[PDB]
Amino acid sequence: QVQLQESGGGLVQAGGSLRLSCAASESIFRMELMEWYHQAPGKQRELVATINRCGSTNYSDSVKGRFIISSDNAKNSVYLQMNSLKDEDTAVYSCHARTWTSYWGRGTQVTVSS
Amino acid sequence: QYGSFCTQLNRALTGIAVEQDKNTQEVFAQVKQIYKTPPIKDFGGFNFSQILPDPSKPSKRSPIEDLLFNKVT
Amino acid sequence: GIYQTSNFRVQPTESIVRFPNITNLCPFGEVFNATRFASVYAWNRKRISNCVADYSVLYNSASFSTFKCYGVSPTKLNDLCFTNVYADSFVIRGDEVRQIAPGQTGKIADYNYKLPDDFTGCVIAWNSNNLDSKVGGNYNYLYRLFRKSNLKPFERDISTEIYQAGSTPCNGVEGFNCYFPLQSYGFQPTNGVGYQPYRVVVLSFELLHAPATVCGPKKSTNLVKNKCVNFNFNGLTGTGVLTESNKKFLPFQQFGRDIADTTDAVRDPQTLEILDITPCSFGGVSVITPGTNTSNQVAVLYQGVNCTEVPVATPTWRVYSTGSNVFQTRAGCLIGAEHVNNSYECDIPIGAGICASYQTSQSIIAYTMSLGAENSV
Amino acid sequence: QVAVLYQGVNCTEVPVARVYSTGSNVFQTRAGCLIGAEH
Amino acid sequence: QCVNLTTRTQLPPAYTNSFTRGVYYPDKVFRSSVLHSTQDLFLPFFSNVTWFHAIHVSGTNGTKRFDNPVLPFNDGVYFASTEKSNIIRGWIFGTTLDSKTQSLLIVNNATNVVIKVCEFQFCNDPFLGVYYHKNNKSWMESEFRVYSSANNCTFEYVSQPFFKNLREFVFKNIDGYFKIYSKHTPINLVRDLPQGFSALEPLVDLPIGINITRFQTLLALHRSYLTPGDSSSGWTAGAAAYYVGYLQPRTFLLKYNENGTITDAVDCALDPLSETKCTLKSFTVEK
Amino acid sequence: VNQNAQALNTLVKQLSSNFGAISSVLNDILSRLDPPEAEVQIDRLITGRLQSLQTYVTQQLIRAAEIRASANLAATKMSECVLGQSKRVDFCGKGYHLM
Amino acid sequence: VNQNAQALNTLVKQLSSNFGAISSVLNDILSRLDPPEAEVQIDRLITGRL
Ligand SMILES: *[C@@H]1O[C@H](CO)[C@@H](O[C@@H]2O[C@H](CO)[C@@H](O)[C@H](O)[C@H]2NC(C)=O)[C@H](O)[C@H]1NC(C)=O
Ligand SMILES: *[C@@H]1O[C@H](CO)[C@@H](O)[C@H](O)[C@H]1NC(C)=O
Ligand SMILES: *[C@@H]1O[C@H](CO)[C@@H](O)[C@H](O)[C@H]1NC(C)=O
Ligand SMILES: *[C@@H]1O[C@H](CO)[C@@H](O)[C@H](O)[C@H]1NC(C)=O
Ligand SMILES: *[C@@H]1O[C@H](CO)[C@@H](O)[C@H](O)[C@H]1NC(C)=O
Ligand SMILES: *[C@@H]1O[C@H](CO)[C@@H](O)[C@H](O)[C@H]1NC(C)=O
Ligand SMILES: *[C@@H]1O[C@H](CO)[C@@H](O)[C@H](O)[C@H]1NC(C)=O
Ligand SMILES: *[C@@H]1O[C@H](CO)[C@@H](O)[C@H](O)[C@H]1NC(C)=O
Ligand SMILES: *[C@@H]1O[C@H](CO)[C@@H](O)[C@H](O)[C@H]1NC(C)=O
Ligand SMILES: *[C@@H]1O[C@H](CO)[C@@H](O)[C@H](O)[C@H]1NC(C)=O
Ligand SMILES: *[C@@H]1O[C@H](CO)[C@@H](O)[C@H](O)[C@H]1NC(C)=O
Repeated sequence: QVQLQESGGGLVQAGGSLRLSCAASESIFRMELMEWYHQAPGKQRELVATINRCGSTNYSDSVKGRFIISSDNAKNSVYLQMNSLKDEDTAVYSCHARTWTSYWGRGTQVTVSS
Repeated sequence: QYGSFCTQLNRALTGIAVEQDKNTQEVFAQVKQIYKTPPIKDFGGFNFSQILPDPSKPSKRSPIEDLLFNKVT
Repeated sequence: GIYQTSNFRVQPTESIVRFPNITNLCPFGEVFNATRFASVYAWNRKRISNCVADYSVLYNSASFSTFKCYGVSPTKLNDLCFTNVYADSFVIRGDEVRQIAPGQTGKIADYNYKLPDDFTGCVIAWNSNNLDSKVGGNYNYLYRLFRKSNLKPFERDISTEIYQAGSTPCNGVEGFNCYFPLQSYGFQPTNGVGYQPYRVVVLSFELLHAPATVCGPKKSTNLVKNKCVNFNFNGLTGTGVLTESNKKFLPFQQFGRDIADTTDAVRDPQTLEILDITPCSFGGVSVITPGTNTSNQVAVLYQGVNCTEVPVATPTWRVYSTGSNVFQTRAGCLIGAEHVNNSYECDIPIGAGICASYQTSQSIIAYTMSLGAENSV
Repeated sequence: QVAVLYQGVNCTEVPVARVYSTGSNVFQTRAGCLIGAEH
Repeated sequence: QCVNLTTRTQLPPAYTNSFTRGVYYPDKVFRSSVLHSTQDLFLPFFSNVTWFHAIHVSGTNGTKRFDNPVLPFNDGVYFASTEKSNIIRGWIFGTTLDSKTQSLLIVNNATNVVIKVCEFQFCNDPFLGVYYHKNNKSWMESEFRVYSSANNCTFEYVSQPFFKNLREFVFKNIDGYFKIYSKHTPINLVRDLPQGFSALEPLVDLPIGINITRFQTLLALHRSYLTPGDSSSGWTAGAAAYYVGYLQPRTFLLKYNENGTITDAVDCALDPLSETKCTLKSFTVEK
Repeated sequence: VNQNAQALNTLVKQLSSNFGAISSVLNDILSRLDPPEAEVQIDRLITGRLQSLQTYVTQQLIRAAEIRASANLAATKMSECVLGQSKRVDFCGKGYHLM
Repeated sequence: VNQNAQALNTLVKQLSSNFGAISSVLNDILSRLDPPEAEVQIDRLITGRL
C-alpha cells in the first residue's frame, strides 16, 4: 500500500476554490510533522505549509490569507484548501511527512487558467 | 571446600597493582637529578611560558597541564 | 618488603529489633476449629492481617498429622513477618493428601487445587474421622472428576455445567458421555484409613516489599545510632552504622537503593523516621618489615581507613597498643613507625609519596620520598 | 533522524522480518539492507 | 431508583493523543539521580486515546445526551478527566454488572465518596441527578439513581462528609488486588489533555479479589429527566469530558532526579532511536 | 577510565541475580530456611558469584597486559624522541624530527 | 622460575579439595557407593577439577 497518497489535483481557472487532500495509512498523530511541497516548472521545490504535532501552524508569505492547512481526526489525513487562485500557483503539489524517515507522495498537478 | 581458589585471584590482582607502579616508574624516572631553568628567559626570542611550570598557580603546572587535567574527568 | 597478610572489620557491638505496633491476635482458632469445611472444588478463602500470630502453638499442638512446609522452615516462622496471610480449607481423603504439594500431577492437583511451582507457605492436614465422617455417610463434600483443562494455580472453579465427553452436546442434560459435574464423597467410618476424612488447611504467605501486618511474637528494642549495630527492621536484617538522612522519602516509600543491590536507607516501623545505612568498616592489613636477617620489629598499616576506630578494629595487638605516632596517611594509619622530616630515596613503598626504611624511637621510620639530589645549571 | 541496517539479508524478507512502512529507499548493499538513506 | 433518558442522538467518537502521559511509580522505593529501567503495564507513548464528551451535545442550543457507554477493561485502563464543575462522580467495575455476580462500586457524592463491593442490580442508565437550579434557590442538591438492589456487600469504605483541572487515574487488577494511581494538576484552554510530563503516585491498594472485564462511568445529571428547563441543560455544552486509554506490556527507562521524583522516561519499543537509548542506558547518543 | 569504571559497575551489578536460587540476598535465605536446604541454595549462589569473579579477573589481566605494552612504547618514546635526536621517520611525529 | 613452580604446586595442591562431595579420593567413593549416587559425587569432582 502507498503509505501516503495525495488527491485533489487538476485544472482550474484563476480565483477558484480547491482542497488538496492527501491521506496516510499510518496515524497522522505519531507522525509528528505534516508539510506540503509544490515545485514550479523550471523552479526549485518550496515549502507551502507546515503543521507540527503540537499544533503550531506556519504558512509561506505567498500562502497567508488564502491557503489554510488542516487535519481532521476522523479519517486520518491532512487538508489544504486553496482559494483566490492565481496563475503562478500552478505547480506540482506534494505533501511531506517525517516520523523518523522521509516520506513522499505523487500527483496533484494543479493548473491555474488565466 | 573449594580449596585455595581465592589465593590466586588475590595474587593476580596484587600483581596488576604492582605492575601499574612499575610502568609509571619506568616511563618517568629517567633522570637521576632535578634541574631548574634560570630565572632569566633570554632565549633569543624563544618563548616557553606555555610549557614551563607556572609558580603562580597553586599546583606547579604548565597551562597545558591545567587544560589536560580539566579535560579528563 | 611489604606483604598483604589478612583483612579486618569492625565487629557489630549490638543487635536491635524494631517491629510494628500491632497488638492483635490472629484468628487461627476460627479457621482450624470450624465445624464445617468446604468442598474440594470450591474450598474457602480467609485473609489474615493486622494481628500477631504464634506459630509455635500450632507447630507443637501435635494434633495435626502433617506439617510440611515449603520455602520456609517452620521453626523460624515466629521471627519472620509478612504483608498478609491467606488461609484455605477443605476435606480430602488420606490417599490424596500427597497431591497438594506443587509440581505434582493428580486429579485433585489438576482439577481442584493447583499449586504454583514457586509456592511459599505450608499445608496442614489432619484426620477428621470423628468429625467429618457419618455412619450413613457425609455426602455434602463434592468431587470434581472431569474438566476441560487443568486449572491455573490458586484458581476456584464453581461452574456446574455438564461436560461433554463425546461429540454429542449435553446441552445441560445428562446422558451418554454426560456426567454429574461434582461427584459425592463416601465418608463413612467403615471406610479405610486412606479413605478416612482429613481436613486440609493451606497457608500462603506474601513476602512482598510492603508494610507487614502479621508479624510474629517479638519485642521492639531502642534505636542506637552512630555505631556498628545489627538491625532487624520489619523482618529485613543487616549490620551497619545508621545516621540521620536528609533524603525526602515519599509517603508511599519504605526503602532506598542507589546501586540497586544496597538498601542504603530505611524507615523505622514505629516512628516514621528515615535513616541511612552504611557498612561499619573494613580493610586489608599489611605488615611493613625489613628482612628477618636484619631485625624482628615490624609496623602494621591499616589501608584506607580512619584510625580513630582502629583501637576497636587472642592476638589482639590493638586497643592497649598506643604506639608513638598513630598518624593518618592517604593510605590509612601507620602504627609502629616514626615520622621523619629528612627525605631519602624510597626502598619500601607505601603510597602517596610515603616511604619507610629500617635504620638507626621505633626502628622503622617513615618519610616523604625524595625524587633525587637537586641541581642547577 | 536515524537509519537502520540489517546484517547480511536480502532486501526482500525485510518487510516481513517500529514498522518498515513499505518500500521507501530500500537501497541494498553488500553489508545488508540499508533503510532510510539515499545513495 | 433508575429513570430513563429521553434524547439520545449520535455523534461520531473523537480521538486525541496522550504524548508522554500516564507514568506511575512501579515499586515503593527511593532512588536519586539514577536512571533505571523497569518493565510493567504502561500507556504506550503517542497512543490513540478515545474521547467522550460528558454531555453528548447534538447542538449548542440545548439538545444534549450523556456519553456513557460500557467499555472493556483489558489489562488496565488509563482514565483522566478535565472539567470545571465536578461532572464525574465515580465508576462501576465488573463483568456483567448485574446482581448475578459481585461488582465494585466507587462513587463520589455531594457528601462523601463511597466504596462498596456488592451484587448491585445496575440499570441501563445509572447516573447522579443534580438539581443545581431546579429548585427556587441556587444550591447543590444531588440524587442517587445508580442501581436498584444491592446484595452481598463484601467490602465497604466511606469517606468523611464534605479553571479546568486534570485528574488522571490508572486502574490495574492483578493478584486479586486493585491499584489506584492519581494526580491533580491545574490547567486552562485545553480542549484535549495538554502535553508535558507528570508522575502518578499510588493512592490505595485494595484487596477485592474479584473478576473485572468491563466498566462504565458515573456522571452528574445537571438537568432533570422529565423537563429540565429552558435549554442548555448540559454545562458548557459538553465541555466536560474524559478520555480512555489501554495499557500494554512495554519496557521503560525511568530517570529519577536528586529529589527522587521521576522526571523523564523513554519508550524502549517505539522507534530505533529509543531502542538505542535503552541499550546504551543513556538519554544522549553520539555518532 | 570509562572501561575500567564500566567493568567495575558490571561486577557490582552481578550481585542481584539468582543463579537459579530462590532469592539473590544471602541473609534472607539464611534467616528463612534450615541448613539442609540453606546449603542447597548457597552452593548455587557461590558458584555463580565465583564464576563472575573469574571472568572479571581474566578480563582485567588482559587489559593490564595491553596497558603495559602501551607503557613500554611510551617509555621508548621518552628515551629516544626527547633525550636526543632520532632519525627514525614518523616515530616522533610527521616530518623530520627536531626535538 | 618461581612463578612457574608456584603455579604447578598450586595446581597439584587442588587435588585434595572436596568441591562439596563426600571425599576427595575417587577410589574410596567408588569402593563405597553404587553407581546411582557415585555418579553425582564424580560429577561434582569433575566440575571442580575442570
Ligand atoms: C610568552 O608568551 C606569553 C603568552 O603565551 C606572553 O604573555 C602575554 O604577555 C602580554 C604582555 O606582556 C599579555 O598582554 C598577554 O595577556 C600575555 N598572555 C598570557 C597567556 O599570559 C609573554 O609575555 C611571552 N614572553 C616572552 C618573553 O615573549
Ligand atoms: C487513530 O485515531 C484516528 C483519529 O484521528 C483514526 O482515524 C484512526 O483510525 C485511529 N487508528 C487506530 C489504529 O486506532
Ligand atoms: C503504639 O504507638 C503509640 C505512639 O506511637 C504508643 O503510645 C503505644 O504505646 C504503641 N502501642 C503499644 C502496644 O506499645
Ligand atoms: C478449639 O477451641 C478450643 C477452645 O475454644 C481449644 O482448646 C482448641 O485448641 C481449639 N482447637 C484447636 C485445633 O486448636
Ligand atoms: C643473613 O644473616 C647471615 C648471618 O648473620 C649473614 O651472614 C648474611 O650476610 C645475611 N644476609 C644478608 C643478605 O645480609
Ligand atoms: C576521620 O579522619 C579525618 C581526618 O582526615 C577527621 O577529620 C575526621 O574527624 C575523622 N572521623 C572520625 C569519625 O573520626
Ligand atoms: C618537620 O619540621 C617542622 C618544622 O618546620 C615540624 O613542624 C614538623 O613536626 C617536623 N616533622 C617531622 C616528622 O620531624
Ligand atoms: C536477492 O534475491 C535476488 C532474487 O533473484 C537475487 O537476484 C539477489 O542476488 C539476491 N541478493 C543477495 C545478496 O543474495
Ligand atoms: C550515478 O550516475 C549513473 C550514471 O553514470 C546513474 O545511472 C546512477 O543512477 C547515478 N546514481 C545515483 C545514486 O543517482
Ligand atoms: C447474597 O445475598 C443473597 C440474599 O440477599 C443470598 O441469597 C445469596 O446466597 C448471597 N450470596 C453470597 C455469595 O453471599
Ligand atoms: C472473568 O469473567 C469472564 C466472563 O466475562 C470469564 O470468562 C473469565 O474466566 C473470568 N476471569 C477469571 C480470572 O475468573
